Amino acid sequence: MWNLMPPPAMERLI
Amino acid sequence: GPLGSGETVKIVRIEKARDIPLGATVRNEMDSVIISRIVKGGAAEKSGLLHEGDEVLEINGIEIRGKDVNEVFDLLSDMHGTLTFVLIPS
Ligand SMILES: CC(C)CC(C)(C)CC(C)(C)CC(C)(C)C
Ligand SMILES: [Cl-]
Ligand SMILES: [Cl-]
Ligand SMILES: [Cl-]
Ligand SMILES: [Cl-]
Ligand SMILES: [Cl-]
Ligand SMILES: [Cl-]
Ligand SMILES: [Cl-]
Ligand code: NA
Repeated sequence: MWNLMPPPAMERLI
Repeated sequence: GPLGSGETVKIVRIEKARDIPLGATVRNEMDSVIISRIVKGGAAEKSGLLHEGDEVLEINGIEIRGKDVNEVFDLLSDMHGTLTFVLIPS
């Protein structure tokens, strides 16, 4: 699983 | 629905202090900019008007859709006063 799953989206603080 | 971006927008006004983040985070889904998480006790939480999944189209006349969140981060760090967001609600 650790390889087909999409990675997390980058999150930024506003 | 499911196709197309729908028939509604939500406009919200939230007060931002100079050099203090509003207290919301954003991510990209391709061009779009989506509210992700909320800081406890911050201006966004207190307003009750910004929620996970809301898409930010514009803030104060600035087109936000299409920007990378790194760009949005820099822009918001230079803003203060009443911010008027145009959103597609989650
Ligand atoms: C609303 C007004 C009394 C404040 C101001 C916008 C004129 C000045 C400011 C101090 C809040 C702006 C800045 C942080 C950019 C210096
Ligand atoms: Cl950040
Ligand atoms: Cl679509
Ligand atoms: Cl709709
Ligand atoms: Cl609404
Ligand atoms: Cl201020
Ligand atoms: Cl301040
Ligand atoms: Cl604040
Ligand atoms: Na700044």
